[PDB]
Amino acid sequence: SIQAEEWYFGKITRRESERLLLNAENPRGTFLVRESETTKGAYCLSVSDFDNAKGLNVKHYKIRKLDSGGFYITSRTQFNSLQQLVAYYSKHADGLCHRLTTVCPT
Ligand SMILES: N#Cc1ccc2cccc(OP(=O)(O)O)c2n1
Repeated sequence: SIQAEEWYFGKITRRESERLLLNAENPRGTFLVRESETTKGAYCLSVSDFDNAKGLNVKHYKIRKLDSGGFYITSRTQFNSLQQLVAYYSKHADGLCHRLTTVCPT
């Protein structure tokens, strides 16, 4: 169960995920998974990034879950679980601003 996962912050807003992630000490790829504020049955993967242009900033990717069972940010790349998705994205940047590195501190 994802609710048991330490990177699962459940019902928090986008602003709040940005408040937690916009901390000077978070390295690129700090992340958390939360509920989508407006897309039901979707989660949101909030991820911190950093570059000399934008400085420290956050990106939000919608995680869809099919009734067919798979989870995904892009339908081309599916997984049997949220946990597997997270693990995959901890190893590949793909279309993300950065590979998942560290669970957003509280
Ligand atoms: N599409 C879209 C879309 C566009 C703007 C959004 C603003 C706040 C929260 C949202 O949902 P989320 O970040 O997924 O919690 C949004 N979703």
